[PDB]
Amino acid sequence: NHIKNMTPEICKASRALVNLTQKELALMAGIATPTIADFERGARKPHGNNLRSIIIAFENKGLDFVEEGGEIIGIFIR
Amino acid sequence: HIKNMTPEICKASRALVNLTQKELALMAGIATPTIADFERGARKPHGNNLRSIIIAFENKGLDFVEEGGEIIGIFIR
Repeated sequence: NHIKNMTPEICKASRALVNLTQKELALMAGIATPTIADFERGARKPHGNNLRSIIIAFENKGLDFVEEGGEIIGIFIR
Repeated sequence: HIKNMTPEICKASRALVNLTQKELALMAGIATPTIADFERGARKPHGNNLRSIIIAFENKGLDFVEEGGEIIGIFIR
């Protein structure tokens, strides 16, 4: 897709909008829980399939991200 | 035009701008227990409290999109 990055702030905000724990996001996205924890503290940046899976998990929970130049600039709640 | 903010939008908005509850409360001119109780879903902010919370977020660079009096979106500046 067209999103190239997701900041810790956007990850954390997106979980709060749809009442997701880290463990449930990890399970939906098929990623280890501590890796999710690393993305949220900025210890690693999500890229590739990890980034695509986290985006899809949030969209499946009814979020829609607004992208500009590869960066998320907005979140709509559907 | 915003008539309600959900606890989820308040928590999400603090995450977007790295504010603690105490910090949001200081910006909104409200006591921290009021913010904490709002985020627990125990009370719904109304009136001047709701307005002060929205303004504190806008001052931190969020823009809200409103429909039917509800927030349906948040933009980061």
